[PDB]
Amino acid sequence: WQHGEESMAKALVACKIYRSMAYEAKQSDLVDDTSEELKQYSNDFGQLAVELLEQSFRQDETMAMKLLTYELKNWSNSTCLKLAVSSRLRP
Amino acid sequence: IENGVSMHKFLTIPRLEELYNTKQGPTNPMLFHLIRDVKQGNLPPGYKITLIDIGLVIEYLMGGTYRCTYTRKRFRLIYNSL
Amino acid sequence: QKSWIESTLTKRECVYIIPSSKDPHRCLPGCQICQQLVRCFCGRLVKQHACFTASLAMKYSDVKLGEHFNQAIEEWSVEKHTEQSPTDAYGVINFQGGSHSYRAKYVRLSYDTKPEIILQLLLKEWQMELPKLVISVHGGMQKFELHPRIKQLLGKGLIKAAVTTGAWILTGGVNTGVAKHVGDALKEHASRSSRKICTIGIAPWGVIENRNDLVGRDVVAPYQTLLNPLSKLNVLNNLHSHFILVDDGTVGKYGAEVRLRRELEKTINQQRIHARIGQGVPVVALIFEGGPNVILTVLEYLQESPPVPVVVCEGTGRAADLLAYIHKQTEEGGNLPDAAEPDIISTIKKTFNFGQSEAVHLFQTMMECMKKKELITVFHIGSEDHQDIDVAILTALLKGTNASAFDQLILTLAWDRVDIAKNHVFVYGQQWLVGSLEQAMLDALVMDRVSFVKLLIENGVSMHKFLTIPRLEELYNTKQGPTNPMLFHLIRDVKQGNLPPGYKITLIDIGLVIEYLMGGTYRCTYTRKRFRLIYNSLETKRFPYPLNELLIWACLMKRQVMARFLWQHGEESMAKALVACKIYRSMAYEAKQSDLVDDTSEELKQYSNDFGQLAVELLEQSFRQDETMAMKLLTYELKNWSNSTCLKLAVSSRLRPFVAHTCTQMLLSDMWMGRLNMRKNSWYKVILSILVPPAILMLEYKTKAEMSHIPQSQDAHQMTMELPITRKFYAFYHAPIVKFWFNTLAYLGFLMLYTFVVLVKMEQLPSVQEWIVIAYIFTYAIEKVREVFMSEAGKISQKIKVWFSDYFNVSDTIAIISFFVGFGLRFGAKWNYINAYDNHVFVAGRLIYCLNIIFWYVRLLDFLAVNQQAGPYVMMIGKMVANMFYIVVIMALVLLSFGVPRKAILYPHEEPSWSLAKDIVFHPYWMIFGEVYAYEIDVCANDSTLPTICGPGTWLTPFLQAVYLFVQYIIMVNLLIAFFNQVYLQVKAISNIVWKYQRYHFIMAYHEKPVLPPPLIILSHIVSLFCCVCKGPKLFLTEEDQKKLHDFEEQCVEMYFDEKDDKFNSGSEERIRVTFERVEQMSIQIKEVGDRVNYIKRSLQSLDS
Amino acid sequence: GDALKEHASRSSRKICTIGIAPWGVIENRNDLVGRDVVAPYQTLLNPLSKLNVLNNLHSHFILVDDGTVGKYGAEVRLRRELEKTINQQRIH
Ligand SMILES: CCCCCCCC/C=C/CCCCCCCC(=O)O[C@@H](COC(=O)CCCCCCCCCCCCCCC)COP(=O)([O-])OCC[N+](C)(C)C
Ligand SMILES: CCCCCCCC/C=C/CCCCCCCC(=O)O[C@@H](COC(=O)CCCCCCCCCCCCCCC)COP(=O)([O-])OCC[N+](C)(C)C
Ligand SMILES: CCCCCCCC/C=C/CCCCCCCC(=O)O[C@@H](COC(=O)CCCCCCCCCCCCCCC)COP(=O)([O-])OCC[N+](C)(C)C
Ligand SMILES: CCCCCCCC/C=C\CCCCCCCC(=O)O[C@@H](COC(=O)CCCCCCCCCCCCCCC)COP(=O)([O-])OCC[N+](C)(C)C
Ligand SMILES: CCCCCCCC/C=C\CCCCCCCC(=O)O[C@@H](COC(=O)CCCCCCCCCCCCCCC)COP(=O)([O-])OCC[N+](C)(C)C
Ligand SMILES: CCCCCCCC/C=C\CCCCCCCC(=O)O[C@@H](COC(=O)CCCCCCCCCCCCCCC)COP(=O)([O-])OCC[N+](C)(C)C
Ligand SMILES: CCCCCCCC/C=C\CCCCCCCC(=O)O[C@@H](COC(=O)CCCCCCCCCCCCCCC)COP(=O)([O-])OCC[N+](C)(C)C
Ligand SMILES: CCCCCCCC/C=C\CCCCCCCC(=O)O[C@@H](COC(=O)CCCCCCCCCCCCCCC)COP(=O)([O-])OCC[N+](C)(C)C
Ligand SMILES: CCCCCCCC/C=C\CCCCCCCC(=O)O[C@@H](COC(=O)CCCCCCCCCCCCCCC)COP(=O)([O-])OCC[N+](C)(C)C
Ligand SMILES: C[C@@H]1CC[C@@]2(OC1)O[C@H]1C[C@H]3[C@@H]4CC=C5C[C@@H](OCCC(CO)CO)CC[C@]5(C)[C@H]4CC[C@]3(C)[C@H]1[C@@H]2C
Ligand SMILES: C[C@@H]1CC[C@@]2(OC1)O[C@H]1C[C@H]3[C@@H]4CC=C5C[C@@H](OCCC(CO)CO)CC[C@]5(C)[C@H]4CC[C@]3(C)[C@H]1[C@@H]2C
Ligand SMILES: CC(C)CCC[C@@H](C)[C@H]1CC[C@H]2[C@@H]3CC=C4C[C@@H](O)CC[C@]4(C)[C@H]3CC[C@]12C
Repeated sequence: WQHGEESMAKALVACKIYRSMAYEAKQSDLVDDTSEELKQYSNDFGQLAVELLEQSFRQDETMAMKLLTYELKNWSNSTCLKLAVSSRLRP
Repeated sequence: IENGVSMHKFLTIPRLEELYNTKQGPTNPMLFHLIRDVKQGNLPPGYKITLIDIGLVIEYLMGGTYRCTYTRKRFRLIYNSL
Repeated sequence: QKSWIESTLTKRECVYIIPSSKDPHRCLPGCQICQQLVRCFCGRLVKQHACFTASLAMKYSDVKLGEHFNQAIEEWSVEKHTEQSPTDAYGVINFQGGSHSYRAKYVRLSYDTKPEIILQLLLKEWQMELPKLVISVHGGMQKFELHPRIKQLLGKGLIKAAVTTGAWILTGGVNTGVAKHVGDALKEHASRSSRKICTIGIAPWGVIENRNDLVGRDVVAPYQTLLNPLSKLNVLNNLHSHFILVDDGTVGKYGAEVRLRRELEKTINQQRIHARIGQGVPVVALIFEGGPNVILTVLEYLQESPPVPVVVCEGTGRAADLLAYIHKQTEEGGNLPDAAEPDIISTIKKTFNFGQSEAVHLFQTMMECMKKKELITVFHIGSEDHQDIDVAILTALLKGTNASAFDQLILTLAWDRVDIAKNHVFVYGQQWLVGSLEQAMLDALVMDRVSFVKLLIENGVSMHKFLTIPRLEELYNTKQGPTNPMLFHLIRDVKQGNLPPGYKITLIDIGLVIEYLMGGTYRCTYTRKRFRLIYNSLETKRFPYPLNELLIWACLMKRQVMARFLWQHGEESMAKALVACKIYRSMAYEAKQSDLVDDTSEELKQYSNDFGQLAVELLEQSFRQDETMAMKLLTYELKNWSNSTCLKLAVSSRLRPFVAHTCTQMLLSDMWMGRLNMRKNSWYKVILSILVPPAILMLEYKTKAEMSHIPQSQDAHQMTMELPITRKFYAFYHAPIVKFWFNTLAYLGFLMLYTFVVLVKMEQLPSVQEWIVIAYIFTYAIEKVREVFMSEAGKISQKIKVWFSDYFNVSDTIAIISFFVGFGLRFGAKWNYINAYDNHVFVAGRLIYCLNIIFWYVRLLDFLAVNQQAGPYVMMIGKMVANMFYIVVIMALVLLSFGVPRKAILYPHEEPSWSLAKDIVFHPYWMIFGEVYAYEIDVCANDSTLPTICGPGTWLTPFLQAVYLFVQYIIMVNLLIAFFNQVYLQVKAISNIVWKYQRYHFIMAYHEKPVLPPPLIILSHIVSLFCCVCKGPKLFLTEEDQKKLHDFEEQCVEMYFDEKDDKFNSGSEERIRVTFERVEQMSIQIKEVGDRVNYIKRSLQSLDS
Repeated sequence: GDALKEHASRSSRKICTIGIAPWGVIENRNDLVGRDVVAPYQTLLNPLSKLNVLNNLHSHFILVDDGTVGKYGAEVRLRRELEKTINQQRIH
């Protein structure tokens, strides 16, 4: 994650990928297990996206708002905000 | 990555497709269940994993109306071609 | 094309073919090997050029005839055959590596690119802000290597020196040489960490391997970072942020930058270094391992346009270290030991194979270098001289340019290096002509560098002779340095919101800003009559107390670190801190009010509370020494601060920890009593003495000595000067405690009568009781008019908005207005004589009184709020009622959710009627209070009280009401109670501070009221009117006492400052991280000694070898 | 005087410190002239003034106006006599 670009987006996708697998474990309820491990992995990346927002907002408030709303185009033409609402990532 | 490697010229389709479908090393029992559902809950007993069937996993995990770049028209063709 | 690089700047193309090293060899037929390797004196192949005009030789033969006389072959020159044809390499590199990207920029250009456009590329195009230092690095051009100690120490110093001065390092940009080792040092030291050491490499284009990659328009240049040693040409060092690359028009050739690199430096040391400062940007030059040309260019600095110093370090390699040798053994005039050239020329032949006669020339030129050693600097890294290359670098630019000590400070001031200034510029035995110090201080203050101001104040400067009217007026009106966007808005409003587009700022217009910020009726010393004249007119312009006027400046311009510093200096410390709290607090409001482009209010809010606590902590200190003197400090006129008072100032800022401090409280208690000694008397003896005046002469009064700390009136002062009987009554009826319990008893007797009037019938004319009521209310009103007009503010529209900003003054206005509507109807009615309550004008009058009286019972909560125990409960009730709005809206919704279906089910034949509005609220509201209307719920039951509204659907109403009460009586009432329970706990946590703060306005009110209460008060108004028509508290201190107070100030002003440092030194975890700081010098030096102990023991056996 | 400065002897404390000098020498003596005043001793370290800069840490300055200026040794006895009538009173 540290490497490349689109850091804030990659962190809010990851939070969504882990959070859904953390649900399908508790849903599928088969031989599989290890969901609260996934729950933690989502909240790990989730805080990373929040701490990048903080940083980016303390520099220029106006540009940070634009970061929450530009189309991504590597991520199904979605938005970092829209992704964070999917994960119910409240902070 | 510090000593001359670049991920740009090193991520080819057979390679990263390999890197998905290896039980060598820390392995997930969940992904093989995820590929089950999206593949109609029907596995060939061997069943090499493509990049394609993964794209349908993400579209199920990301939810809503997400469209992975692994299920697109261009990619789906050049994959078969290559 | 919007690509100024592409437009104005240009590249170079070999547009002609001159076979170089054309030696026909293998593969018998000529053309094949005459087409295999035929380089040019440009450096490329004819087949590698092709260049749209060089392709015309690939097909035929080299762009020339055949043999083509060798008298003419040699004649290349980039002047002759090279066409410019814009650049194609203005991208941005993405050097891949560690857990980051080391992004950098570049450009191609020619060796004769103008020195001004290269600047217009660095600053204008690349946004790079002009430096205050340049480090021209000229060392080894091959892969030289060093050892660990020098690897770290030299690294830090070179880095740190660039950190402080925001410098621009200059290298070749190639990781075979200095650039590798320059760049490395940045890597480990974390110079990037919320920071940038701007770093640039002037290289040539043709060499840098994968140059063809970087080709192309603006792109994320995928420079591949391959360390493949096959590519000797070079790997661009991936730490340098910028790469100017001299596309001279050659490839494989070297030395395209040697002049340009210098010329750029020449036109870097030719611009100003922050306009307040007038100097050229100084330029050092350093030397690492280095070759014979690296020593050669030292002779190109020492004897060059404005002399450029040299910082050859010790211990690096062949060049940098050898120049220390010739430095060391040779005198200040370069006087060699005569056997030097007879044994150094071995060193040259030892280090280099440069030769012997060659080597003789080297040392000879190397002394031609060393003819002036006042200007070079051997950083003796061994023996730790300057202890980082930095201190030698910066010092090197302050010695050897025949510069003056003012010209030496002024540079240190520009750099943020006091340590350089105090240790070198402020050296024993220095000149400092007349106003050099003074000119530096006008520079240090406007630039907001306290640490130089602090130093200068210690090193001969005095603010007393340095604050002149043009000067401090200058110091206001400078956008150089940290600038306030708020003050220019403040000057707008006070200047009618009209700006001349230029509009130089005066001292005068500022005075109107302070009078707007301090508020009320403050009068700055800049708007006075004398000052306003001498200003226009203009020796005497030296400001009797300058440190007062600069503290205003630093605060009006949000220069806290300057404000907080200047506050320490001078006198009137406690006052200056309570003004500052007021200035910032008002700007912190006008930001949130003006709400324009401006911002940064919570920063001001914090600045106010910073100074506020300072005034509180001085009060503490001053009170723990002598309680009585501290009280006098809260009440002496200031006379530099609009004849105000430190207490009065702190009330303006609503600075509660100061007013709720036990010093003020003990003083507020002493003003409450007056000349009554209530520690001996009691409040029941005061009440008795009001109702029985002769007991007044039985009470224990006070002298002048135990009343000297108390601010008194002119009279209360004077009546004590000249204890007889008439003076014993004057002491009693003029105390605030008496005026309270004398208005309180009249107010209680007012309500007893006014209660009697509403409960007893009214005949046509008022009774004696009702007249006494009307008299109270009438005069009570006049009393309220006066305390508006005789308020503290000056603008009537602000005397008004403050008074109506209290709950009980709004209620009294309604209670007074509503009473005389009632009196006018009660009295102006035509009596009926058959029955009083048939005339509806008389009834409306009586019914207004009976509701009017509720205002007057509730005004008693204001009397009770005076008590320390009751007042917190009056605060609660208001906060409960004010903030329960939204729970009660839900409750009213739940109510109609039930009341409307019930009325609709039970009463289905209803025409529209006003009763429908009553019957949907009435019974559902009384349910809230536990009335379930038990015999009305089921209306078809035998025990029903409503057997007639039985009908279809009525069986639904029990189910409805069961749900309603569960929701209403249990959920919603206890949700409201839960809210109220938290209000309770919140108020009790703050109740005592707020009570203590409100004693001030309370006690000062009853210091200004008349001595007669509202029925009899009219005589006090009359006498206090015809006095003025015909014709407040001050601490009167004699000069003998007024003097000692100032002595008590300074002593306690002093003892405070000393204390804070002393406790702060000790600390708790500070001490633990002061230990950890000490854990290094031990570990270093336990490695110092521990390095030698192995050097010791090897000796001992070698001495016995 | 220096040693008092760094050591923070002032810190909630006073080391009482006195300098018996002569009046005539101390440069800017003419400044200190005048009745009870905040003597604006300017602290100029200008080395032109050899005569002396009063060290700014000593709290008290008895200055022997013997009736000379540029002369030296006005205190040599007085300084001692003060000490003689300091070692002549009781010690609590
Ligand atoms: C910043 C300040 C802060 C402090 C606040 C202070 C401000 C307080 C402000 C107070 C304002 C009070 C306004 C009163 C208006 C009365 C209206 C009314 O109903 O009139 C009635 C009588 O009108 C008359 O003129 C006859 C009654 C005699 C005059 C008594 C009212 C004036 C007293 C004023 C004393 C002012 C007190 C203040 C003194 C300083 C009209 O009705 P009617 O004629 O009865 O009807 C006739 C019908 N019929 C013929 C069928 C019978
Ligand atoms: C700030 C706090 C709350 C918000 C403020 C706003 C509150 C909203 C206020 C709403 C008021 C209701 C409308 C009143 C108008 C209708 C009355 C009328 O004209 O007729 C009735 C008389 O009425 C009376 O005699 C007075 C009855 C008033 C009851 C108010 C108290 C109940 C609680 C209310 C508090 C709930 C608060 C909810 C909080 C949980 C009778 O009908 P009629 O046609 O006259 O019949 C004549 C024949 N007869 C003589 C046989 C009868
Ligand atoms: C716990 C204790 C209760 C026992 C439990 C078992 C339920 C027992 C219930 C059984 C339902 C059968 C009883 C009604 C039959 C008609 C009788 C009658 O006179 O009705 C009267 C009203 O009432 C009605 O007309 C209907 C009342 C239905 C209320 C039951 C709701 C479900 C209760 C919970 C379900 C339980 C399980 C779920 C619990 C989680 C008719 O009218 P009136 O009011 O006389 O007056 C109107 C005018 N008149 C006089 C002209 C007519
Ligand atoms: C403004 C409030 C302040 C506090 C209270 C102040 C007043 C407290 C003092 C007393 C309260 C009671 C007042 C007297 C009532 C007399 C009753 C009457 O009508 O006639 C009577 C006598 O009446 C007289 O003798 C006339 C008195 C002249 C006015 C006196 C004003 C003094 C107070 C000026 C203000 C300054 C003093 C205070 C300064 C702090 C005969 O009685 P009755 O009629 O058989 O009985 C009444 C019953 N009834 C209504 C059923 C008929
Ligand atoms: C004869 C009998 C017949 C006549 C009967 C008349 C009926 C009686 C009528 C009214 C009650 C009498 C007193 C007036 C109310 C208090 C005003 C107030 O809150 O002032 C305060 C604020 O002021 C404001 O905030 C200004 C705007 C008002 C706020 C909304 C509530 C009041 C509006 C009306 C709503 C009810 C409708 C009533 C109006 C028609 C100033 O006080 P403070 O100490 O600064 O505290 C404020 C702190 N705070 C700002 C942070 C909160
Ligand atoms: C800010 C100032 C506001 C108010 C200013 C002043 C307003 C002036 C107001 C009134 C003056 C009008 C005088 C009378 C007019 C003609 C009618 C008449 O004479 O008789 C009629 C009176 O009818 C009524 O309704 C009388 C009551 C009206 C006042 C209501 C309260 C207003 C104040 C609210 C409080 C405000 C508090 C605000 C505090 C901030 C009927 O009576 P009758 O003749 O006996 O009946 C004949 C019929 N019969 C044969 C069937 C019996
Ligand atoms: C005719 C009946 C009237 C009497 C009512 C009897 C009932 C009980 C009544 C009241 C108890 C309170 C009285 C004694 C308080 C003394 C001490 C005190 O609190 O001091 C305070 C002042 O004093 C006040 O603030 C008291 C307020 C007096 C007005 C009372 C109106 C409400 C009661 C009316 C009735 C409504 C309820 C219905 C009942 C009819 C604080 O001020 P201070 O300057 O700090 O004080 C001295 C200095 N020291 C304290 C720091 C040392
Ligand atoms: C005849 C009938 C019986 C009479 C009843 C007895 C008389 C009534 C009793 C108590 C009256 C209130 C006491 C005030 C105490 C002082 C408060 C104060 O200074 O400021 C407060 C505001 O103040 C308000 O909000 C005032 C309250 C609004 C009007 C009261 C209506 C009462 C009924 C409504 C209920 C009925 C609803 C439902 C009905 C259906 C402060 O509030 P804050 O902003 O959070 O704090 C800021 C602090 N500050 C003070 C420094 C600014
Ligand atoms: C039978 C019980 C079934 C089992 C019970 C359980 C099933 C519950 C369902 C229903 C309960 C039974 C209703 C029958 C009423 C019989 C009485 C009757 O006819 O009354 C009247 C008509 O009454 C109606 O027409 C009622 C119509 C239904 C209203 C909608 C209910 C929705 C409940 C929402 C559900 C949410 C539940 C809570 C959610 C958590 C007429 O007869 P009367 O009263 O004599 O009036 C006088 C007649 N006269 C004009 C001739 C003079
Ligand atoms: C708030 C203020 C407190 C003080 C005060 O004002 C209000 O309170 C008032 C109440 C008045 C009394 C009420 C009623 C009567 C009864 C009547 O006689 C009845 C018949 C008899 C036959 O045998 C049996 O009782 C005589 C007069 C008297 C006593 C009043 C006197 C004045 C008084 C004390 C007033 C006093 C000035
Ligand atoms: C969001 C909230 C939803 C509920 C609610 O608030 C808002 O919606 C309001 C609408 C109101 C009604 C409007 C019109 C009339 C007509 C009038 O008829 C004349 C009388 C006649 C005498 O005979 C003339 O001669 C009688 C009153 C009535 C029915 C109102 C009652 C209260 C109601 C229901 C209010 C209720 C509290
Ligand atoms: C709507 C009209 C016609 C009917 C009567 C309205 C009622 C609600 C009015 C009449 C008298 C009013 C009271 C008059 C006096 C005060 C004192 C004040 O400090 C708070 C409000 C309070 C307590 C009022 C509350 C509302 C009140 C009780």
